[PDB]
Amino acid sequence: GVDLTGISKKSRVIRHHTYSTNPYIKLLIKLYKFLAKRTSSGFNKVVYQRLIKSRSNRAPISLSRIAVVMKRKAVFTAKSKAAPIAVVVGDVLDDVRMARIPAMRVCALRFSKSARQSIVAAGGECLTFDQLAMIAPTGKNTYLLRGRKSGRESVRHFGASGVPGSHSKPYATNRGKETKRGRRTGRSYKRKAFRHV
Amino acid sequence: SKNHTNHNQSSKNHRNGIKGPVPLHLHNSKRGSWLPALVNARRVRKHNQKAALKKRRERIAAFAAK
Amino acid sequence: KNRRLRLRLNPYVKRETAAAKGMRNVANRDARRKAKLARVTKAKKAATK
RNA sequence: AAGUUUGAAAAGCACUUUGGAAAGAGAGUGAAAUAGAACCUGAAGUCGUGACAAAGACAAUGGAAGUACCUCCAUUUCAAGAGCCAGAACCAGCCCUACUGCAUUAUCCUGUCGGGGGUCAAAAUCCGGCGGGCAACGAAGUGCAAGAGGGUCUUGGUGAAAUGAGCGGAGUAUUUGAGCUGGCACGGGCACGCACUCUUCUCCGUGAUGCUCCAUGUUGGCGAUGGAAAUGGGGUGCCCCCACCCGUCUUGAAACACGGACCAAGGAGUCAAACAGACGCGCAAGGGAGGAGAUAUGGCCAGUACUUCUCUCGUACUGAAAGGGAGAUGCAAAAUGCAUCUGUGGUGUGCACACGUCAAAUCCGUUUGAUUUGCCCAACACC
RNA sequence: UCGAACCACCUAGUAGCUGGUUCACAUCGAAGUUUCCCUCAGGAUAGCUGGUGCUAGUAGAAGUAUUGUGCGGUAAAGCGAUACUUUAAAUGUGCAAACAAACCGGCCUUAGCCAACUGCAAGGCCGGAAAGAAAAGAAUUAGAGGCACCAAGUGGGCCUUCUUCGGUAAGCGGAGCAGGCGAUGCGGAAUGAACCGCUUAGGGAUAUGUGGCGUCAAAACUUAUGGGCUCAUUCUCGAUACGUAAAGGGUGUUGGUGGCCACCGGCCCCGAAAAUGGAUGACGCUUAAGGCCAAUUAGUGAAUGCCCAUUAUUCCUUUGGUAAGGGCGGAAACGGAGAAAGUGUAGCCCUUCCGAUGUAGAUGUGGCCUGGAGGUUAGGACGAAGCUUAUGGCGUGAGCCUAAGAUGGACCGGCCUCUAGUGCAGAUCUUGGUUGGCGUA
RNA sequence: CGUAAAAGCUUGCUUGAUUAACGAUUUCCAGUACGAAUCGAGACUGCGAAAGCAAGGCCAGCGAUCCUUUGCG
Ligand SMILES: [Mg+2]
Ligand SMILES: [Mg+2]
Ligand SMILES: [Mg+2]
Ligand SMILES: [Mg+2]
Ligand SMILES: [Mg+2]
Ligand SMILES: [Mg+2]
Ligand SMILES: [Mg+2]
Ligand SMILES: [Mg+2]
Ligand SMILES: [Mg+2]
Ligand SMILES: [Mg+2]
Ligand SMILES: [Mg+2]
Ligand SMILES: [Mg+2]
Ligand SMILES: [Mg+2]
Ligand SMILES: [Mg+2]
Ligand SMILES: [Mg+2]
Ligand SMILES: [Mg+2]
Ligand SMILES: [Mg+2]
Ligand SMILES: [Mg+2]
Ligand code: NA
Ligand code: NA
Ligand code: NA
Repeated sequence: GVDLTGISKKSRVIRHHTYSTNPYIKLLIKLYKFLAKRTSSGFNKVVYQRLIKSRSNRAPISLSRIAVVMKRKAVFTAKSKAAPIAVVVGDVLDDVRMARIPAMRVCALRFSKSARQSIVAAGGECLTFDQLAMIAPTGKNTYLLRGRKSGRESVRHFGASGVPGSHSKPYATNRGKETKRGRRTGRSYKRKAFRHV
Repeated sequence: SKNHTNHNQSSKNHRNGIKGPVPLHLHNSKRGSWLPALVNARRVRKHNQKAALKKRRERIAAFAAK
Repeated sequence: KNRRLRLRLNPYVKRETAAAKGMRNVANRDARRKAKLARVTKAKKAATK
């Protein structure tokens, strides 16, 4: 035999195929698997990898965030070049906290109705990945973006709330119930707010 | 009835290895340090942030010029 | 063992084989051993003086 | 407990013959009597009978590999045929046995002189002087070694692209060693390190407009349509070898540890409600009811289609409570300051894209990696 | 029916305790230990395990060395008593060894230190250098770092090596370090959970390990052109470790030291006494088939006498990957056919490399099977379901399909979705029927 | 264990055995609490000419929820 102690611990868990039932998602996966295999661009490979992820791992993005990052990229651009196309593998939602935006071209899997209205009324354009593959088949002059995951209630609940240094929320339906011994100094003790490392 | 031994414990501890310590440059908080030096360092950092904002504005203006 | 594989990996092996057959030739061995013994004993006798 | 479920219809077995009778043997009805009255189908287990196979005591059962006999099974071949079974040849590969030199010998080999030894006398074993040296046909059993005949029922094939020192074309030379030859190194001269005659065969060639699979020799035996031949499967016996009784608790079961006669049918993670994570689907700063109504609508129709204004979860938290309640930049220092509003509060690490460089390969126009600078998405760390 | 009658009901009372728990293959794979508990036949908690991933694929790596630099009071040594201690190992153990780091010079800021700052402390900005770590034995890697979420089983252990504490001792109790069995076969030690060798997809060939080569029993058909030693009469010479006899004697025989003596060896013999008949495994063996040493066909002249594994090398086939490459615009014409942009199939097709055992436990499967619903597509009086089998064929398997009935007489198969009172060998299981004992008592 | 112009003895003055903005840490350890302990920032002080030293007697000497009771604004 061969001494291979603990070699199964080096294998990694990765997804090869989609669990989605959407035929249009399947068509997009077919196109971008072809492109990622037959082209050298890194854009196509990243896009193909992201199309296979689960819904929870494709977080939605905000129109205001798109505008802010595009402006920060634009202030250092030669002003003789066109602005890049914003590309998000996910959903784009509208933001009522920001009224005035510039005109941009955004490619996405799905748009909110109000977000599509805002982009078009600002003079911009909404795009599908099938049009993007015709316009920029290697991903030249693009800005690939991701949405935010921290901030979710499920993430804010992770871990034990009773150990020192932790600020996770407990699972409780009655907000006034767990507010006593263990959380106040006047009771037996209080869970410490800070711990080094 | 009350048995004690350490017989299999090192073998258990080495399956997922003894992990090394976190590098010195991460989680380098100053909370609990000697107070006067901390108070001075905070003022220096505030001035440094102001300087960083001014430098970015100057760079943007220079690029716009040329 | 293989003739084709060996020659493919080392194109020079035929010359080595030629030298080997030459050194295994009987007359060459006899002359070489006889002459070599004279060359050594004579040189040792001269150098020790 | 117990379906009366014979059959379409009682057409529910006249008559003869044996028997005390029950019944039997014939005859008859019916499509059917192996549908004959508790009568559709009619399993398993157990038992009778006929034929056959064997077989000591080796408990029986079981595994593997053959053979004898059988086979209501399958499939393939019968004439120019490659089907089945043999034998030999050749090619590729692999595996075995063939064919072999260089260094080192000195505590050694050899001749004399003297000693010492011993014999019936002289030789040798042994020691010390100095003269030579190779124990050199298998001399060392010392160190390191390079040099086509036999198998493939251990593989694939018979040239349907044979890449070969091995198949082809062209000549006779090429250059490997061994001897012997003319600055620096090596030692106190060079045993022949570094640089500039013998001994062997050399150079050239077949891309895939073939992505994949399968189809190609020679000589006999058997098979000419049958109660055929052959291969495979199935059955039973035999021989050699191997082989403790299942389930369970237990550190430990073949156990003198518990349950275990046979068969049929039944027999054990379910439904509801609250919460959470992962995955699928719709919409998104919003999402969604429920109850109820309205009209298509008055077996289809307990479904499907439509609906307000409400309710609920969320967009804001914090304090025991009275209560209060979150942008950025610049000026400034007001215990409710002032001005602008295309905007990441800052710093470190950090996809893709853009701008240049470097290295590697390439009908060579481009790839594959590394790296500088800009902006850095997600995210983490410190403020 | 009485140390509290009988009948029905609450009641399927509760049980940390005993018994049971129904198909296949594939990828992985434990623990008997920590802390708390009216806690010791139970839990919760961490660890060990599976699944799911996230992230910029060589990164912040290591049960191992080297070099530099720290820690230590055990073994040994010595002298309180008549083991405490100056000294002090081996085996250990902490840190470092150039890419968010460190070195060399501008400058900004601080309501930090100092009598003061052109010094010191801290945070930054602008520049330089960079054998990217030489030479001196001057590392190596079947060397991709980090970060989460959800959850199972387990919480009775036992054996051995080297240390040991209690005990007269124990197949006894308690501990330290490591390896095992439990959860595991296979090849050896005649036999044995734990010893020796080796660790496992389905098969060939070659060669080995431990152990062997008189027969049983493969191998020296009792090898050698090797040397010594040994004779043993009712359990008896002896002869495979782990594993089940002492003092003292002996002219039995073989040798060694010092002076025919005294002492020390090697084999053998007394010392050596139990309960069914019996054990180098049996027979037997003595120019051994015993015990110590040494060979490989033998002073000839040159690396391997022989035999046996689920190991090693190699060849064929399967299956799965943290897998690695290539082809897929029908070239044209007319030996055969095919050629799907693809998780999973009768796998879209080729080529290549590596792994494959496993209790409790996790997960996967265009994985198998049963009753009913929505669709679709078929069959049946020229014979549906059910039943029978030396009926073959297919599949690793759960199973599927055909044949024959000298069986039956009216219903029913495939495929995609939906749904559940959905798979039995065992529970002193339930109900029905059989059965040996038995033509016996 | 440690300590010699002391950490022992005598003596003078004292109350740091107070308060200490929910600072950080060690031991047990699940890296929870309790008990004990270490390094601190602020107030008010003691002793000393000064630098300094001192928030008990180094290291064992102690205790949740609910209820009772006192202080504080
Ligand atoms: Mg019947
Ligand atoms: Mg058992
Ligand atoms: Mg909220
Ligand atoms: Mg009575
Ligand atoms: Mg019950
Ligand atoms: Mg009961
Ligand atoms: Mg049980
Ligand atoms: Mg495994
Ligand atoms: Mg029990
Ligand atoms: Mg067990
Ligand atoms: Mg074993
Ligand atoms: Mg034999
Ligand atoms: Mg494969
Ligand atoms: Mg397995
Ligand atoms: Mg059931
Ligand atoms: Mg049954
Ligand atoms: Mg103070
Ligand atoms: Mg009270
Ligand atoms: Na938020
Ligand atoms: Na024996
Ligand atoms: Na049912």
